[PDB]
Amino acid sequence: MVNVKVEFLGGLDAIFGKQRVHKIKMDKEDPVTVGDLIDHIVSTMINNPNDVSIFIEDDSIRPGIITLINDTDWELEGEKDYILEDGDIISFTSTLHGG
Repeated sequence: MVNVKVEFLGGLDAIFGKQRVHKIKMDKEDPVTVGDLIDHIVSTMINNPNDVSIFIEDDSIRPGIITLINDTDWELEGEKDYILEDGDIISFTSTLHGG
């Protein structure tokens, strides 16, 4: 199990109950990837199905949303392939033109 913190910023928290910060328990045994986390967020934390398209496009985070792992850009860490450790913080920030 890995315990991580997710942050939804830039207005994104509107589809996650208007709550910016979330403490997520991943029951999956190591290795647990950011891909697994995203899968979990989509199937368990988006309470209106029609909102999934805001977060996801193509089994992947929708361009315009900036993803950081512990305050570093996820493209520098393997994106979905990054392996989660206890205490990690994953932040997703909606932007206008950051595609």
